[PDB]
Amino acid sequence: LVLNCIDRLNVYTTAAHFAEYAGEEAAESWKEIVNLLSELLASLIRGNRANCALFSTNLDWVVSKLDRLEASSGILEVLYCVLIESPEVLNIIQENHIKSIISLLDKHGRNHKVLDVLCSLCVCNGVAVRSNQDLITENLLPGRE
Amino acid sequence: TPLYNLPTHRACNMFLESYKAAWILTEDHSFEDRMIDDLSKAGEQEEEEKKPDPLHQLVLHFSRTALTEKSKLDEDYLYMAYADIMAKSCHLEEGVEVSFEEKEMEKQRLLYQQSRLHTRGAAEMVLQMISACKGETGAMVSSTLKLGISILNGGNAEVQQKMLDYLKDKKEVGFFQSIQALMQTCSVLDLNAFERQNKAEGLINRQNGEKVMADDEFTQDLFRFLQLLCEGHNNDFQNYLRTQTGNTTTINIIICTVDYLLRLQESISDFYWYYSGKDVIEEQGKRNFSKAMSVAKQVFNSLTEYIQGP
Amino acid sequence: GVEIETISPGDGRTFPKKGQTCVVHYTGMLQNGKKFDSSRDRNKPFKFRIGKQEVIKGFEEGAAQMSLGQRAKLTCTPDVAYGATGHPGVIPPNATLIFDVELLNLE
Amino acid sequence: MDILELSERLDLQRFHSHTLRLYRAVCALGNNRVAHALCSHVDQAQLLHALEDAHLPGPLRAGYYDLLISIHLESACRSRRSMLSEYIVPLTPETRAITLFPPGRKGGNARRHGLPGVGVTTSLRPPHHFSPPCFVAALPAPARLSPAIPLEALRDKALRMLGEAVRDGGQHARDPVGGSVEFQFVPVLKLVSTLLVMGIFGDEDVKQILKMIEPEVFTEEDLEEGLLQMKLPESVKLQMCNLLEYFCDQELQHRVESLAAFAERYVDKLQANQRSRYALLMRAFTMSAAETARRTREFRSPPQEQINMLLHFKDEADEEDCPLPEDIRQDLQDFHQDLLAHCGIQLEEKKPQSLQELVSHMVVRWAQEDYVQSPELVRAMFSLLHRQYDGLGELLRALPRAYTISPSSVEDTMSLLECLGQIRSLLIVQMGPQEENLMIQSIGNIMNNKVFYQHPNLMRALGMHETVMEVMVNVLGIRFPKMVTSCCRFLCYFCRISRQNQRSMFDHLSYLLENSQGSTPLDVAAASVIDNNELALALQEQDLEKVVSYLAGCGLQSCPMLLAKGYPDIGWNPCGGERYLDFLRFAVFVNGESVEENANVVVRLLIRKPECFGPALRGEGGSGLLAAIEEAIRISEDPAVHLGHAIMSFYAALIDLLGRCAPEMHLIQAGKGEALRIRAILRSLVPLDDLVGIISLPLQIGALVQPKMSASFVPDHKASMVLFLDRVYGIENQDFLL
Repeated sequence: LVLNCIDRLNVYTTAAHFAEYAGEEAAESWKEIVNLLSELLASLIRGNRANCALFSTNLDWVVSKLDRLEASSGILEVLYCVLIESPEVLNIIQENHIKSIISLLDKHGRNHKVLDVLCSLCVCNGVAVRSNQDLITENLLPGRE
Repeated sequence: TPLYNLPTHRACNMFLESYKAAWILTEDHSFEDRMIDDLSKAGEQEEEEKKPDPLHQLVLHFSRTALTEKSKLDEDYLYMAYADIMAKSCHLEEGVEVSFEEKEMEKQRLLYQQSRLHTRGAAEMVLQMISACKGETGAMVSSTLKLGISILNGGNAEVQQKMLDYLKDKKEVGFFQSIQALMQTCSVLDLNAFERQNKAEGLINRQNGEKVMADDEFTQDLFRFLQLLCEGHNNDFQNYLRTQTGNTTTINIIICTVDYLLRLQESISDFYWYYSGKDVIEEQGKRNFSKAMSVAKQVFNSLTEYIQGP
Repeated sequence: GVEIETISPGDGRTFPKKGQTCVVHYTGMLQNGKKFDSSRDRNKPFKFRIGKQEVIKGFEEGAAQMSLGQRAKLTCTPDVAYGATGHPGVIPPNATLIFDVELLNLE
Repeated sequence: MDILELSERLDLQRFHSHTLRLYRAVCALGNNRVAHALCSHVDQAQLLHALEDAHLPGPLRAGYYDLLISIHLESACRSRRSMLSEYIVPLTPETRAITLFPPGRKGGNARRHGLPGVGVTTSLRPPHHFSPPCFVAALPAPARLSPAIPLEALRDKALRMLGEAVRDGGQHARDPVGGSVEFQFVPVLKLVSTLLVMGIFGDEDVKQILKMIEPEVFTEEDLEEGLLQMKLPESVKLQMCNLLEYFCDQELQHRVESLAAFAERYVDKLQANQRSRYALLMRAFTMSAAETARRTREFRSPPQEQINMLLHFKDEADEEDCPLPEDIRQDLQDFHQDLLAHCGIQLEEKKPQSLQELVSHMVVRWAQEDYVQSPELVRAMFSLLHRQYDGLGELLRALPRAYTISPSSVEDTMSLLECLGQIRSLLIVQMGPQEENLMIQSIGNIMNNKVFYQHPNLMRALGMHETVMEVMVNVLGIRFPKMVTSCCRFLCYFCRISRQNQRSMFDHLSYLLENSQGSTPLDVAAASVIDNNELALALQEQDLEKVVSYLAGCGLQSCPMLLAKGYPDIGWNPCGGERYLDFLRFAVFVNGESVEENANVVVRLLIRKPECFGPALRGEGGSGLLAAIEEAIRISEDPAVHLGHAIMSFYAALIDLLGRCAPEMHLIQAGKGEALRIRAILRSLVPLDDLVGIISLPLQIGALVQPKMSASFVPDHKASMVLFLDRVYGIENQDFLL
């Protein structure tokens, strides 16, 4: 239900571009409701291994919803919780997810939580995932920008 | 001449094994009581509100380890060694001369030894470990049942009161569930394995008599703990073992005890039926008969303790 | 290709020959001003042989035309060095290298 | 900007600290390629400068120290730590020269144990094999090594910094390095401990470290107070506990090595004495009654039984029962007393004079002073205290991992150890093609080693089979099919080396059977019980029931794997049935005889599930044995693995198993009504006419066109028929003609 609400609210890109369909009174509260939905989504799975394992199927949706400029603050926390609690979604992460995370770091400024997300990506619960390590090394280190 | 004319390394290895098996295994080691005495002294060359002597810190650490919620209890060698140390600090030191003075002095010494560590939360620790074992047998619960027996030796009213208060305060089902599971996993006299063991002994098996029962010591320890739970005619704990008002479910450990007794009686009857034809029972049959009768005696004593103190 | 220049003159008559160990002190950098590797920070010289390359082609060609201490600035273009495959965490795929090398080989 | 400017800029400091954390995490767990690549970003000079920077912020200082460690020393320290748990002391002359270093050492009066961690040791540990970093080399991965740093200069620098920090911590300065005592001591203590485990520090450096830790006790016989006498937080106390644990481990290893060194001399003396005794028995002693009691009771027992009773000299003082001269017993008792004195169980406000007393007093003082909150420090302190109080038990537990070898096999066992360490290092890496190839090559190199089949006890002590089984558990719980075949081949070869290896591998039979072309876990399970009467008798009923259920399932439902390739579609798969029946033939037939219980139970389970007998011997509508064989023959010459041969192979294997389960003749002739009941069940299962017809099938024999063995009838099928006929039916006068 929260996923459906977020999808319906996030169809419109901004709070003014085709977001006044409900009226000018609801334009200002759209961002607040989106942020509240993201925070509730983060809280519903924060620390619950079973919930994170069940929610891992929406990894592509979570990664795609990371470039909304208003939902990033909650979607990043959701992704971090999913990666920390259930370290099995690491194996099903391709290079495009890492590239999207690096693009988020480049576009949203120097954030210290993107680095934590990358660190969670690098190493599993005791086994080293060399694919993610090499992908991050090749996509981040050589360009000293 | 198989001893010499051999490579020196092979003889060295054999000598190492024999020497370790024959000489290094000293009995006393004179360290079980000394460690507990040293850890029980607080504020040495210094100094209530602050946490007292290291023994209580260690007990609290093990209680925290047991309290962490998880689906399985890991095998902790440190807990095994330290629980054995605490158990031997009381049981190994205090498990013709029937004078009142000597007997009462022994009783007071045992009471002081048990109070040295049951006032530091060991009674809670034993219950928490038994509950966290989830009814799975092993060396994790063998060292806990023995420690609980050592603390409860002689029928301590204070320890029984503390355990019952903890059980009635937590109101968490699972301790008696684990007890019931452990009782259900107890073995009986097996006739199918007896013939296989007889054939194996008549040409290694790496042991002797390790397939008939192989856990009679654990069964005796479990039933001794159950009996000592209500040794001093503890009416409250005798009622708790039957119906748990606070808990949402009742297990009725007494019925489990009588069921295991019935199973053991059936096994003994089958053994007698097998040995009816022969005139003289051989040594190996007598060993199994004695090792089953000891467990039967322990179960009978535990059943008596449920009734005495009407 | 190689675009060797001169920083400090050498001797001009002791060029390295085939089957010799060339000892050099080099500082590498991209064509951006960003240094990626140097040998002086490791406090040890770099030794390599001609005909047993074990180095990029541009470095070997640049070190070929030296004479006992001639500091040079070699410009190793693509398809002469690591090339399109590049180096993970090290030079990007399509980038040329500039080396500040000094042939201090003592034979 | 200056990196020291981050002290007041807290926004960039967090980002740089997490960047260093990312650098460590990317190259974590033996990723030496990324470790080599990171040297281009964080050079050696930068790390060395940051090590000595006294104005760096605490988080940045700790991050740089941990980055240097995780880049240059992590994998090698992990390998050395893994190897430190096992002792393999060769019989080299320096090992012989090694003494106990007891309280009564070379220079002493039975009072001083010496200094732990300094001396001579001979336990075999492979080197580190570092490689220099270079980004100008030509591009060519065969196990890339860690980047190389000068270890001597690093060790000297670390010692100098630790001494400077110890000296500066006594003055109670208001501006500690890194802003706190923890940020001043923990980053350098971690490096010191890592280099100590690496075995880089020399004897003089070890003595210097011991003096710095506690100069009152660790000196050679208000003034430079040691680390243990200062007021340190819990983070520094954890590192101190690790540092002391290293010295305790060194003392235990020294004790084990000294015990082996004494064992060499005692074995030599005992061999000489026994040779002299046998010479006396042979040349002399011709007047008694052959001395059969003094000969058959000592020189006829196995050498293991010739050494256990020979060690019953003392500990009772009244039961010798051994031909041991008194002086030899006195020497061994003197060594035993010295060993007991070393273990702190000697003597049948003073400052401590030994490591055990100092550690125990320090732990008790730490726990008494403050209520420790961090669980890790509490656990470490109590584990150290337990080890110090009880040393004899620690030696007893460490003894089974101790082994003695001749100096002529050191070169081979070093390669074997290196391969085992490669396996252990690869055990913590996500499964992949390059990793699979490397581990397969290492397993093959372990196989080809001559040590592997010469010291099976050493192989079992190292737990090699457990490591390889953990690898198989990881890969199985499909992907990487070649790896499981290599693993099962290694386990199968390991099982046949010795009886003890097979007994040890038998304990995992349930897991091996549950997870059931190349080698298979079923092959390992079969090889773990083959030709072992004691193991066969100990086999559990549920183990056979699982195989029976698998056989029923495979017989009832055909595997679609063969249907995927070009093959006719049928409702029953014979290949799986034959494979499952192969295992059961080893659990009922051992050394030519038959085990009664296993045969009875497998017969009962087989008859209670008729589907295991195939589509011919099931019941109503069955074609019969002759019809099934003829149908398979007819299938063999038309397109309709090569199907048709397996059809007869499955029936032949089933009949062979049924014949092998038949009761013995003397069982039948000596009553045993259950034997005749089983024989009657087998009799009614299949008639004599079927067997006689089966043996009567004809066979097929430019050059002559010989039919392919794998796509035609083979007399090996008739061999099962003949065996079954012999073992139940027999011939007296009737069938002996036709």
